[PDB]
Formats: sequence, C-alpha cells, structure tokens
Amino acid sequence: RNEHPYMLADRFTDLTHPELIETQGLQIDRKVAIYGYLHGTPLPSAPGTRVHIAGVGDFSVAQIEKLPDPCPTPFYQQKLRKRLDDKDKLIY
Amino acid sequence: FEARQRIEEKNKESSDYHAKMAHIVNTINTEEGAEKNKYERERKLR
Amino acid sequence: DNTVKVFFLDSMKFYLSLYGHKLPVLSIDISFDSKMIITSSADKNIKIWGLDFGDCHKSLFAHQDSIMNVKFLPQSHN
Amino acid sequence: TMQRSSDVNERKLHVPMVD
Amino acid sequence: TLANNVESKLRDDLERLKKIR
Amino acid sequence: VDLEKFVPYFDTFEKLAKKWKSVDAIKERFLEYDTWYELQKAKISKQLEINNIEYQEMTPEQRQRIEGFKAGSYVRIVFEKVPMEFVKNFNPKFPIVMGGLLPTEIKFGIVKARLRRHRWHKKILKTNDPLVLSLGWRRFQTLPIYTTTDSRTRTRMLKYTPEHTYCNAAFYGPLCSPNTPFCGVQIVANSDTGNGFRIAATGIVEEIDVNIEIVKKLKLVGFPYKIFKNTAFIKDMFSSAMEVARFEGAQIKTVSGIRGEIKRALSKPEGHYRAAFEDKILMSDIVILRSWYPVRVKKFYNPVTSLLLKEKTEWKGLRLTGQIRAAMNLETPSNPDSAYHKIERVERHFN
Amino acid sequence: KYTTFQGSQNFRLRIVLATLSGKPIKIEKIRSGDLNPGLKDYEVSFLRLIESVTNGSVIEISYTGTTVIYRPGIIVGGASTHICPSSKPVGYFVEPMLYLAPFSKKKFSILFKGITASHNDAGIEAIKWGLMPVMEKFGVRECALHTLKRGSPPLGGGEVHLVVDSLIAQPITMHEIDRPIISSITGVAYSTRVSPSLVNRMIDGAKKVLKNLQCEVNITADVWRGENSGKSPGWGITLVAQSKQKGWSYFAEDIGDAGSIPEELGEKVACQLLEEISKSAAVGRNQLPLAIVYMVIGKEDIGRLRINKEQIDERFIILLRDIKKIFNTEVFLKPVDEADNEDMIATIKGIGFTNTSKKI
Amino acid sequence: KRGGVIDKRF
Amino acid sequence: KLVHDVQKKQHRERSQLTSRSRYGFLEKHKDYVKRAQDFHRKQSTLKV
Amino acid sequence: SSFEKQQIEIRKQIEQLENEAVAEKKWSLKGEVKAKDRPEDALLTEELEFDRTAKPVPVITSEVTESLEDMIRRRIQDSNFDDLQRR
Amino acid sequence: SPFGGSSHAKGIVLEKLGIESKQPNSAIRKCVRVQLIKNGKKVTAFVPNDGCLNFVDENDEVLLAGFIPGVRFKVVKVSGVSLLALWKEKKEKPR
Repeated sequence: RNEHPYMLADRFTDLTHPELIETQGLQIDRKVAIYGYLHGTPLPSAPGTRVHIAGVGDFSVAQIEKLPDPCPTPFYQQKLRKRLDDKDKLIY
Repeated sequence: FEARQRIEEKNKESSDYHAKMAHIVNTINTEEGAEKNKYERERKLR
Repeated sequence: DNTVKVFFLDSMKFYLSLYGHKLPVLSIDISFDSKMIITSSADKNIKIWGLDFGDCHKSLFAHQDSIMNVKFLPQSHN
Repeated sequence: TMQRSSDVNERKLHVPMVD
Repeated sequence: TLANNVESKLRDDLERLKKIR
Repeated sequence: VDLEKFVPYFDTFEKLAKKWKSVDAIKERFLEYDTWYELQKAKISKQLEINNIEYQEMTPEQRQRIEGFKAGSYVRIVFEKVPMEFVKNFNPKFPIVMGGLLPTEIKFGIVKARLRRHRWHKKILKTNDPLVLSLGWRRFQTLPIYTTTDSRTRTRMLKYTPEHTYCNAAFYGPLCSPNTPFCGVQIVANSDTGNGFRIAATGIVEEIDVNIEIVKKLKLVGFPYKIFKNTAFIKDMFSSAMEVARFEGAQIKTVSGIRGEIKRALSKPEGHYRAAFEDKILMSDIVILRSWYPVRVKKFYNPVTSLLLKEKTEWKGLRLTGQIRAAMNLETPSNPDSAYHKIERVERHFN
Repeated sequence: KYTTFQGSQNFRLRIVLATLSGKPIKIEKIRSGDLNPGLKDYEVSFLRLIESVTNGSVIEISYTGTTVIYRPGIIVGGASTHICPSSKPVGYFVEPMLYLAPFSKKKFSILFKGITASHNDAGIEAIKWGLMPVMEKFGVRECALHTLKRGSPPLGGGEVHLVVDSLIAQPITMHEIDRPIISSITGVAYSTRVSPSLVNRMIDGAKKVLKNLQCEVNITADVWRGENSGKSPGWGITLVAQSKQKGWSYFAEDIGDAGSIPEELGEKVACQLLEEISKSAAVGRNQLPLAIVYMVIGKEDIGRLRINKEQIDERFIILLRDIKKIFNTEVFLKPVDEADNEDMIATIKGIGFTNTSKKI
Repeated sequence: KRGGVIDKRF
Repeated sequence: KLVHDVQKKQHRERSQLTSRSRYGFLEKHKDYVKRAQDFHRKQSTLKV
Repeated sequence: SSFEKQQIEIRKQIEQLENEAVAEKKWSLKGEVKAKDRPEDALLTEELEFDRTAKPVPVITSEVTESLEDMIRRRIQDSNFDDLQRR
Repeated sequence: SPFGGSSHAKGIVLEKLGIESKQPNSAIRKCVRVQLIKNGKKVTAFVPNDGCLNFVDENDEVLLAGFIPGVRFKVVKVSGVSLLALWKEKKEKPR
C-alpha cells in the first residue's frame, strides 16, 4: 500500500457524447470519468500513467485534475481538548 | 568433446563447493568459539 | 652519455631522445621520408627509431666491430 | 529489573519502515 | 518401396545429424 | 554538443594558459543514538523532514508538477477506450478499485514462485491445471508448472504440488517485483463453489525472466534375452543399431540395481546391443537408461473480468482436468501395469 | 506505443535509460542525409554488447540502417567477452556499461579487447580514478576495472577486465549542497613502447603549471613494457583533483599524437584539469552525465546536487530533455543562498526503481 | 539465450 | 526429531510386467544381494 | 464488441487445451517409454542427455602432442632422466 | 550474555547463505545471516530444518534465541508467528 498509488471510486460517470452512442451504436468505446480520494504513494500529475481497474483491464490516464475536498474534515473546514461540533461532522 | 567439458565443469564446481563449505565452517567455528570460550571463563571467574 | 636527443630545428626545442644505446652513437641517419632515425653505435648495434613516436623498430648487431658511418640509398629505406 | 528492561527494550524494536 | 522409405528416413536422420554438428 | 565525444569542449591553449598564469580564483576550493533502530528511524525521518521543506518552498503549481497528486487529494481521472459493457453492467454495490502499475507490472513473461497447496484445500493441485492467481492489483488465470531442484542439480517437473510443503512453480503472466506474495483459487463462480475451501495455494514470487528450462525425466526401458555372466545382450531397448550408436557407453541399471554400460550394438537383429554389468543379471531383470527431455511453459493468459459481466459472480474460464473428464464422461486414465500389488517372497534354496 | 526520437545524438544514453526503465524505445533518422547512412560498426557492436548482458531483448535495425527499434529485457549479465572495433576504444563501451552494472541478476565479468585510449573517448584512468570513485559515493561499494594489457592507437589490441562485485537495489539518495574542498591532486602517467623519459617529461610539463599551488602532488610514473605494452607506441596523461573529505574527485585526460612535445601535453593535462575545476561545483561535467541518471533511478526521495553555472550548457539541456520522455522526471533547480558564487542546486527524485532482476 | 538480433541491413 | 509422519510414508514396490510374466518374479536389491553373496561363497570355496 | 471479440478468441483456446488435456500424452511425456511405443529412430531426432560410466578415451590432438614434446625437450635440456643405474 | 541481558533478540534476515547447497538438510542449508536490530551487528542463526527455511524470507522480523560450530543462535519466531507453529501447519505467516 505504501509503494503504489491506489484509489476507491466514490462516484461514476460516463462522458461519451450521446450523439456518438447513436451514429455508431452503443457498441462504441466510451469515455469515462472516475472520482475519489487518492491513497498510497502520490500519483503523477502528467497524463498517460498506466493503471489497473480490477475486473476491467489496464488503462492509461487520459486526463487528471484535483477538485475541492467534497467532505472537508472539521479541522480543515474551520481552517478555511475540544470536542467535535455537531455541525462539523459531515456525511458524503 | 561434450563429455570432456561437462565433466570438468562438475569437478571445478565440486571443488569450489567444498572450499566454500570448508572456509565457512572454519571461520564460524574459530571466531564464534572464541567468544563462547570468552563467556565461559567469565562465568568461571564469577 | 649514450642518449641521442632530437631538437626541432625550426622551433629550436627538444622533441625526443633515443635511449637504450649501450655505447654512444657513432652515426645518426634520417630516412628520406624523414619518419625513421637510423643510428649506428659504438656498441656495434644499429637502432632504427621512428619519428612519430621516437621508437626503435629493430636493433641490429651488424658489424663485429663498431659501425662508424651509415648511409642511405636515396629515396629508399636501404 | 535490568533483565526485564532488556526484554521490554527489545520488544520495542522493529524493522525500519517508511510510511 | 519400404526399403526406399527407410533409406529416405535414414537420409533425413543424416541431415539432422549435420544440423546438430 | 553530444555525449558520444566523452572529452568535453575546452578552450585553446594560449587563452587557457593566459587565463591561468596565476592560481587565483580557485583558492577557495582548495585547502549519538542509543540503538541502531533509532539510527534507521532518524534517517527515514530526516529524509521525510527534508521532503516536506522543499515542497513548502516550491510553488503549489510547482509542487503538483514534481510530486503529482498527493494522497488525500480529491481528484478527477478521465479514461478513454473503456469497454462498452462496463457502464451498462455497472452495479454500485461492487467496488471499483484503481491501482498504479510500476514498470515491471506491465511486462509479461515467465514467473517463478515458491508455492504450496493451501493447507485446508482438500485436493493437491496438478501441473498444467488452470489456477486463478491474485498478483498485485491484477487477478487472472494461468497454467502453472510445479518443479523441484533435485538437490540443486536441475529443475525437474513435478506432477502435483507436495502435500504439506512448498515447491517451485513456473507460470506465464504479467511480471512483478520479487517478494510479492500471492494467493491462488481454482473456482470463483458461485455455481461451482460447493463446500470446499476455495483457496487452493499460497506462495511467494521468487524470480523474473523471459524463459525457464524445465526438464522432464525419461527412462528408456530394455529387456535381456541372452546372458554370459557380467555380459548380456538386450533387445527392444532401441529400434535400430544407429540408435544404439548414439548411446554407446551410457550408464544403465536394472530394477535390482546392477549397474551397466552399453558396450556395442549387435548388427543382427536391429536394435540389439551388448552390455556389461557389475554382476550377472537374471532373465526377469529389466534394464533402464535414465534420460531427460525438455518441457515448455504454455503461454496462456485469461484475465478474470467479472465486473464486465451481467452476473459479476459467475465468471468461468479453463476447466480442471477432472471436470472435463466428468462432462465428456471419460474415466481417469490408468495402466494395469502401473498399479501396485502385494508381494510375498519365497525363501530361496540354492543347490 | 514507441517513443520516437531523431538522430544518432545520445545513442547509447537512449538505449540504457530504455534498458533501465524497461520502456521500449525507437530511434529513427540516423544520419539520413550522409553519404554512408545508418548505424556504424562500433554502435552496432555496442548494441550487441547489450544483448549479451540483457536477456529477452529484441533489436531490429532498418533495411537502410536509419531506424532502430529497441524493446529492453531484464538485465542478467555474466561472464562474457567483447571485441571492440578499432574505430573506438574499450572506454567507449565500458562507460555506458557502468550505467547498468550494479542492477543485474549475475555479476558483470566482461573482457573488453581493442584500443584503450583515444582523443575523444574515456581512458582507463577516467573510468578508474575519475568516474568509478563516484560509484563508491553512490552506494556501489566494491567495483573495479582491471587492466591486463593496454593498446594504443591505431593498432590497439588492449585488454581491460571489468568487475562490479557490488549489486544494489537502487542508488542511495544524494545530499551534496556544498562545494567540496579538494585536498590533493594525483594522477597517472602512462606510455607504450617508448622510453621512460617521455613519462617523466609528461610529469615535468604537468609539474610546471601547478607548482604555483600550495599542494602535494604525486603523479604516478607508470611505464608498460614487454608483451603487455601494446602493438602500437602511444601515451597520454590523466590528472585527478581528489577530495578526501567527502570522497569527491575531478579529472582531465587526453592522449598525445604524433609530433607532439611531451612537456606541451604534460602542460595540457595540468591546466586542463585546472580549467575543469573552475567549471565544477560538486561534480565535473565529465561526471555530470553519471550522477544525474542514477539519482533519477533512486528511491522516491529528493536529493540535492550542487552544479555550477558553466555546467549548464547544451549538454545539460538535451541530457535533461532525454531523461524526461523516458521517465517523465523533471530536474528542478533552485539558487544557492550564497553570494560569493552563483552555483546551482539541482533537485531530482528517483522513480522508485528497484533491482527486480536480483536473486532474493 | 532469449531475444534475438533481427538485422535487416543490406 | 523434526520429521513428520507423512515424510516417513511407505513407498510401495512394483511387480513384474504382465507381458513379462512368463520370465518370473521381478527381482529387487534385496533379492539380488541374496544370490550375489551365495555365489561369492561359491567361488571362494571353488577358489581354495 | 471488442471485449466480446476477446472472449471469441479465448473460448477457442479453451477447447484445444481441453482436448490436449484428455488427449494421449506424447511418448516423451509418458515417463517410462519403450522402443515399440515411440516412433522408430525417434531418439535420433531428439537431444537426450545421458551419463557415461567410464572415462572418454583421450584423443591425441596436436596441442596434446605439442605440450608433450615440449617437456621432453625440457627434461633432456636439464638431463633429468628417470633411468636405472648400476648398483 | 549473548544478547546483553535479554533472553531473546530480534533481527533482520539479510540473505540465506545456504540456498545454493546441493545436499538436502545439510548443516549449512539452515544458516541465515541476520542483523541484530538493537545494535545493527550482523550474526548467523539456525532455522530448524530446510522445510522451515521456506518460511523465512528477506526483510522479515526474526526473533533469535541461544542454541557448523559457532552459530549460537536459532530462529524461534518470525513475523508475528512462531516457526514450529508454521512448521506444524498450525498457522500462516502474516505479511
């Protein structure tokens, strides 16, 4: 876990144009965007890094960008012997 | 021809084997036995 | 002293010195192409030193007595 | 106590790792 | 015919023996 | 201008000689932790303390360029040429895990692992038998070959895994760094789960390279027909005298253990040859020549891709040798001669 | 697919980093416009040397020789013998072999035969006292280049035996932000087939320039004679500036041709090394293409190397550019806080490379 | 020995 | 005594081939030494 | 689909390897083998490594000669003869 | 005392020096070089048998106890599990 970068997908989205799905058919290869928190070693910023999705195959990262933390931790959110605040706890 | 190179390869390998096995038994016995003998005489001194 | 030093005549600076002569060189000789230095010595042996590196290709005990003077055949290695 | 302290000092030791 | 086949097989063995050697 | 010229470019003599008439401008250059464990931890920590410092010095855009996206960052990754079926057969219950691959992971070839039958697995595993392995982030099916060292003299092909110990296993697939352990399973579909423990083997990958030289043992068998004391003639060992010519002088031995040699081939009939033994052999003896024949690893690769299916729990690939025989209704092959039988020995009285 | 580049520029560098990466590489347009296009004998022979030490690699050279496709295999090595063509000396092939020596299955015991010195390529002593000592700094503890026989141009025939008895997972992380203090200057003076006075006139020419310094000088007067002293007379000098504090070294080398005065070329290497010092901060630009590549294949940690203004030239840039495509690693530079000099600190990271080819 | 030198040069 | 019960399993002996049944019982090491020793007893007595 | 086309190639290999699993083994992979079982002269076609029981009789090659008269010249040069003398 | 007052000492398995030995269950095949963690001193240790030699691998924690003369230490315990438990098929090593 400390030698590889890995990631558990929080949501799933298909970015293929609906027109492409029709002119060629559903059988066309599709563009997909996968979001989540990164783990382990840092993931290189430049695209093209080779990754494996379990049960799918090996793919190369077409594009990558960081988004704001959608579930900010309380110490982080307020930053932007004391107990947790009921407002601070969040579920995402 | 093939026999001659084959057999001389076994002989060199076997000779190197016994030399390495012989060197290690001497060095481990000599260096560690001194410390074992060292500790025992301290026990006798105690 | 049994060593034959070579001076560039145009620059007047010392280039290379022959070494290993048992006895002093009686005669010195430059091939027509100027790339060899033939030398005959009181040690009775003739050494032929190449210019580019000042190196003896062969040492030859030619005469039972010392070789006083040595000639070329012009435009020839002889 | 020294024998124990040796026995507790050793159990604290581990492989060096990088997290 | 059979003897000729044995001869041809023997020749094939010969060529392979050349290949080894 | 180019590295093939090892000596690099320098200035001319006279400029450089004038440049350094004096040796100025260069005078400046010329003239406790209690335990070893603490020393190693500190070395790790200082490097970590070093790492944090530059990244702080670096600009945030510079930092991401050099480190990339650190762990804990919420990030969007876009993929192209994803299979069609993956979106269609998408179940949110089944997790999607992404794993970065180091350069060795992409390479394909032969994998050498020290592998044992999993202890609670009911049956021993067989060579050339499909097995789904879990290496790194990837889980795929291969045909491993189980081998032994024979006292570190050769790699000999074993037919099954040892009952209660490890053995060397060779198989083809994506490579990995040595010391990367793995687990093996024979069945992953729910239909054929049954009540056996499904984990079949557990082992450690030992080495990586592009081929293995596994060899299988061959015994050519002979029968005697004519004996003179140490010397005897043997038949049906070989089909022709030319065959005997190749193995002249070869070491041979009987079932009783009387060692022998192939002395000369008999001209008549073809294949017959003369052998001398340390003792006279008997008519019932069977002489044997020990030989060895190379074996090859099958290059089979079938990634197990459950998430691309409708079921996601009924993936099936190569079937075991037992199942194919059951489906086609073939009995397990057997040889009456190979079978073992009780032997009772009659005391011999000699004249 | 295949990373595509142009020209024979940095030919060896682009194969070995391909070999280190495991990433397959394509090089095309090898002197397409020249009268004699395609790879030359020495660089074909070098590509053969790689196949000897690597296992599983496939190499194809085009019909006209102007394109090569290289897919690397795992690095295995072993005892072997190589014939260096007379075009280049042994040093041309041994220097790039140092890029790959410590990361193999079995030990590198390779015999190189051919010329041993040239005006443009590394000599034995450049590798021995000039390039190898950098290996002890990088973790490669024991490693040697044994000289059994030296052969001068144009006939050559020299013999050098390389042994790298160290094998390590990856190079140690690098930490040199100071300009090392040089303690003494040493060197070796060598010749074939010629009188020893040459090797003495070597030192006297080298001695003359550098006695303005306050240093102890010991230049080895070495003369090869007998059967092991080459089929051609020749000679050259190698002076090394040595730092005993942190084990750093800087060297200069060149060989003498026909018609050269010995004190002249002795005067060269003394002032030649001397010029190299001014342009070096921590490692010379003849050691620069050694230090950067190993640091790029270190562990995932930033190290610091101090590099001078004069070091960063066309050679530093394309070399840096070549590393980026193969590894996607970029070398950042931050200025030193000191004002006496304008030296630079080059920060690089290892890719986490490991010696997966080793027996564990 | 695995991997081979496939030289197409005329 | 770090040997288990399994590694001390019996290895069963084979018998004569059915095709070779007419030549008699398949002899083994222990059978051979019995006839080897008696012949040595024999030649020694013939020798003296 | 291409992924389905991937299963198209896989479900071919399964049947051949399935057939090979139940197919009769080659004489090489049958362990103990007999001349009648294998093709005649098959071992002429195959490379089999086997041990020999005695020394390979030496061959008198030139370098064996050259090394041999070289010493004979050395012994006689030193007048070192192992010869019997009057006692 | 061999461990400087302790009854047991952990170490780091560096390399199995007897792997290349031909003879099975030779006295050499059970010898392993080990780095003592408390001081970093390299030492040699005994593993009970070649079957147990399979369990030990490079960079695993190993506890050493007093025992090819001179090898005074035996490997009793590895990586969260005792060898004899592993050797008896009573446990698996945690990784």
